[PDB]
Amino acid sequence: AVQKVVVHPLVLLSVVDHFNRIGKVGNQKRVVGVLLGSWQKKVLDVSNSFAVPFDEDDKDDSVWFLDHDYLENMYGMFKKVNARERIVGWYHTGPK
Amino acid sequence: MVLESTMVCVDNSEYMRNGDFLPTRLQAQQDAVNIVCHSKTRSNPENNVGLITLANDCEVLTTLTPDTGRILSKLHTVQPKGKITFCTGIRVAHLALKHRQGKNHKMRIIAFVGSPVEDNEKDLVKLAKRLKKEKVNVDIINFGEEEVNTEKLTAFVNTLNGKDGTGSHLVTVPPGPSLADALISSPILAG
Amino acid sequence: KIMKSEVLRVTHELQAMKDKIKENSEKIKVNKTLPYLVSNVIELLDVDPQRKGKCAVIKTSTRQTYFLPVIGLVDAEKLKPGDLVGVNKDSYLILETLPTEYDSRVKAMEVDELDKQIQELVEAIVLPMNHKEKFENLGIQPPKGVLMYGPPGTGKTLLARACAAQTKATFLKLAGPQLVQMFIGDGAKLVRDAFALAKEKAPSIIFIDELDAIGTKRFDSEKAGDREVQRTMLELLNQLDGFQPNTQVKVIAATNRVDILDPALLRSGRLDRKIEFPMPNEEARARIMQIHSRKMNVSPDVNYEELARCTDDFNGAQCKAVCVEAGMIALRRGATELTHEDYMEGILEVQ
Amino acid sequence: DYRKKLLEHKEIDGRLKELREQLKELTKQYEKSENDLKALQSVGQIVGEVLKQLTEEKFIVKATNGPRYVVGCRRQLDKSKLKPGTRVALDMTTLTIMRYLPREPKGCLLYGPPGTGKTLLARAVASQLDCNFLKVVSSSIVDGESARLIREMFNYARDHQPCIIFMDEIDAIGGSADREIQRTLMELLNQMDGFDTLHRVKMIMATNRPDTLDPALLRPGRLDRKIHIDLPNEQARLDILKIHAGPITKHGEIDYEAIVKLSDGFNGADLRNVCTEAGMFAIRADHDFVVQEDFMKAVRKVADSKKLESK
Repeated sequence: AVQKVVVHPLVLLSVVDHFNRIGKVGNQKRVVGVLLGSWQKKVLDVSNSFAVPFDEDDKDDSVWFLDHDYLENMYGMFKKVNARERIVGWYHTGPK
Repeated sequence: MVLESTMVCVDNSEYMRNGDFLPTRLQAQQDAVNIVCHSKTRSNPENNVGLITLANDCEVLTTLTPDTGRILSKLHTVQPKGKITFCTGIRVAHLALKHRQGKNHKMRIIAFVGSPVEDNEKDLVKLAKRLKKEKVNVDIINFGEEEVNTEKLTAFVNTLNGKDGTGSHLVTVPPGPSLADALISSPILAG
Repeated sequence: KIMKSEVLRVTHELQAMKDKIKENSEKIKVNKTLPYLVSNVIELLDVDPQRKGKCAVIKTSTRQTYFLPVIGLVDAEKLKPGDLVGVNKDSYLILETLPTEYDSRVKAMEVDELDKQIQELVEAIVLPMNHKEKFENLGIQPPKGVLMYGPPGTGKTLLARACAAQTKATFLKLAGPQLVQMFIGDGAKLVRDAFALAKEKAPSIIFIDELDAIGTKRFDSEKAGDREVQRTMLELLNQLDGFQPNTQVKVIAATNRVDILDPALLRSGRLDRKIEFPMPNEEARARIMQIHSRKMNVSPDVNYEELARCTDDFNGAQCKAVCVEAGMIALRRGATELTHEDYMEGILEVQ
Repeated sequence: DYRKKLLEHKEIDGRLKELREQLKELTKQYEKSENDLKALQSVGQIVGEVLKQLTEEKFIVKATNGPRYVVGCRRQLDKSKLKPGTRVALDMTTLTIMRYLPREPKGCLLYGPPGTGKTLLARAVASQLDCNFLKVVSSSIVDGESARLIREMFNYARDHQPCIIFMDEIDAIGGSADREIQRTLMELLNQMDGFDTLHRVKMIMATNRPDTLDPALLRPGRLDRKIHIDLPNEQARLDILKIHAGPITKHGEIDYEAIVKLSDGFNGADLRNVCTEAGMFAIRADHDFVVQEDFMKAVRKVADSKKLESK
C-alpha cells in the first residue's frame, strides 16, 4: 500500500515535551500518544499531534489504559479548527 | 454531598440469557445501573461512571463522565463473546482509578459476576491483599450460580475487607421470582 | 424480535448525529451572514485527467481575475452566469447565489398592484390560474400566446388593462419602440432576462403592444432602420417552441394593424387565440361606462340613448375621458351631482 | 393463540423497521453537508497565462490584472501540459500550480410551402439526440462588422467538432443597398467554399416559399439533398393523436380513422390546438365524457376556419 512515509520533527519534539513535563515522577514508563496525518494521499504526511495519558502495570503486561472521550474531544476540536488532517495511527517511546 | 467514583462491570457471557432464571437479566441489571446512576445523579450529579466488561480483552465503552446521556446509548452492543476474566479485570479498573478527574473523590468499584471463577485461591488472596493494601472499596455481587454459593468466597471477602467499621458489604442473592433491583437496593451501598 | 433489538443502537447513533451536527450547523449562520462584496460568476467545465474535473471562472468588481472551482451546498438554480453571490475574505468561495438580473432598469418597467368576446377573454385569462387541477383528468392544455387585434378606435388597451385588474395579479407594461434601442444584440438579453424574472417571480400578467409595426418584414427591398425585433421575435418563438419551460407564465401580444402577419406565429406556445372586432356596439360601452362611473355621484335618471348614439368609433379611454370631462365642468357649474346632459356635452367638447 | 403472536410481532417489527427511511436517507445529505464543508478548505487560487518559456522546469506567467510573474514546477503535474500556449492557475502561497485553466450529407434543404410543422420535427430530433445544442439566427448582420462575428461563430464551430446547424426562416435574407447584400452573399460563398471539413458538421435550413431561396445556392454543391414535407405522416399523425388522446378520456366507442382521414393539409401543433379548442367547445355541455361526434364537428369547423385564415 504505502511505499514511504514523511515524518516531521515536530512530533519527536512533542516527545521531547513528553520528557519535559515529566517533572520527576519516578515511573517514566512508555507513553502512548496519538499521531495525526493525511491518509488520503498515497504518501503519508505528518503535520501535528496531541498527547493522551497512558499507564501500564508492573507485573501484568496485558494492562493498557486509553481514553475514548479525550480522543474524540481532541480529534473533534482539531478537526474543527483544521479539516485538512485526520487520524492515522499511534506511537510509543518504548525501546522494546 | 458525597464525592466518589463509580465503576460498574457487566457480564457479557451467555450465562445471563439462561431460561431457568430471569429472561436475559442483563437488561434488568442494566435498569439497575440506570436507577442507581440516576439516584447518584439526584444526590451528587458531579460523580462519574465508567463502564467495562469482565471478558478476556478489556475494552472501555465509555470513559468516566458525569453525563450518563451517551452512556445509556453505549449500554447496548454488549458483544456476547468470551467467558470470564478476573485478574486483569481488576487491574484494568483499580489501576485505572488514577485517571479520574477529581482527586477528592473516593474510590468505589463494584462487579457483576455471572460465571464461576477460574482462578485459584492464591490469586484471590493475593489480589485481595493488593486491594487491601491500596485500600479500595469493593462490593462483590454475584448473579446466578452453578456450584455452592460461598465457599472460598467468604474468606476472600473477609481477607479483602479491612476497616470493619462502616466498611464494605457483601451482597448475596439467591434464586427467586423477584428482580435484582430492590434486592441490591437493600444494602447502604445503593441510594 | 431479538434481531430487531439492534435497531435501537442505530437510532441512538442517528440521534447522536443530530446532536453532534448542532455546532457545525451553528457556525454556518455566523460565517455566512455577511458577504463583503459582489463578484461575477462564469461557469466553465474543466477536465482533471473520483477525481472529477471541476472549475469555474470568476470576475471581481475590482476587475481582478482569480481561480476557484465549483463548491458550496446543494445547487439548483445556480451554475448559471448570474451575479450577486456570497463571498468571504480571501476565500472567494460561493455560498448564497441570488439573481437580481443584469442592468436592472428594463425590468422595473412598471409596478401594478362586447360582452360575448370579453366573456371568452375573461375565461381565457382565468382558466390557467384555475382549471390546472382539472387539466389532469380532462387533459386540456391551456393556450399560451393570445393575439388580440382589431380596427382602430376599439380601446382594447385599457380594456385588457381592466381585465388585468380582474386577474388580481401583477401587471407589466411593454411597448413596441421599447424593444428598439441604439445598442445591438439587445433582443436575446431582454428575452432571457424577462423569462428569468418570469421564472423567479409569481405568475404575473405580461402584455405587449404594437407587434405589427416592429414585426414588419418590409417587402420593399431598399432600406429601413430596424431588422432587430424581427429576429428577436424569431428567437422568442424559438424559445416558445423548443423549450419545456414555456409551460410557465404566458405572454400576451397585441397588434394594431393586420397588414403584417407571420404565418409561423401559429402554435399552442405561440399565438393561438384570434379575435376580430366587428364594429363594437354602443349599449355595451354604455354598460362598462356605467360600471366605471358607478363610484361617482350621478343623478339616477339616464335614457342612455343619446350617449349610446353620440359615440362613434371611440375608445374606452375616450369614454373615460368623456366621463372625466363631464366631471370637469360639473365643478364650475356649482352642482355637487353629475347630470345626464353633461356626458353628451363632454362628448361634443373633447370630440 | 401462538400463531397470532407471530403476526403481531411482525407488525411491531414492521413499523419499527419502517421508521428508518425517514432518517437514513437524509443522514447522507447531512454528511454531504460536512463533506462540502471540508471541500471548502481549498482557497486562495489565482490565474495566469504563459507567453515565453526559457527553462523547461520553470517558466514565466502573465496575470489578467497585468503584472507579470514567474513560477516553478509541482511534483504532481508533468511537462505534458506544461507547454506554453495554455492558460494555467496559480496559488497565493509559494505560487504553485494545482491545475490549468482551459479557454472557452454535408447539407440539407427543407422547403415548407404547404403549411408548417417542420420545426416540430426539428424539435423532435433536438429533443431526441441532436448530439449538441446550437442555434443560428436568420440574420446576424444587424446584430459590415458582422462578418467577423460570422467568422467567430464558424471559429467556434471549428473549435467544437460535433455540430448541427438549425436555420429557420432563411427566405428573409435570401432576397449601395443591394450591393452590401451581394457582398455578404459573396462572403458566405467564400466561407462555405473555403477550407473546412463538412463531413461532420451538419446544416439544416427552414423556409417558406421557393422564390427568394436562390436555386443557384440550392445547388448540389451548397446543399446535398432536399426533402419536402407536406404534412405529418399517417402513422406519425395517428401516433401523436394517440399520445394526445392519453390524458383525455372518451366514450367506449372510439375511432381515430375518421379524425386522421378527414385531416388534409394540416399541422401537428395546429391540429393539437384544434383538439384543445374542441375540448373547450365540448366543455360548454359540462359533461365528464365527450363523444367523437362533437369532436368531429368542432375539428371540422375549426380546421375550416384555419383554411379560411390560411391566406
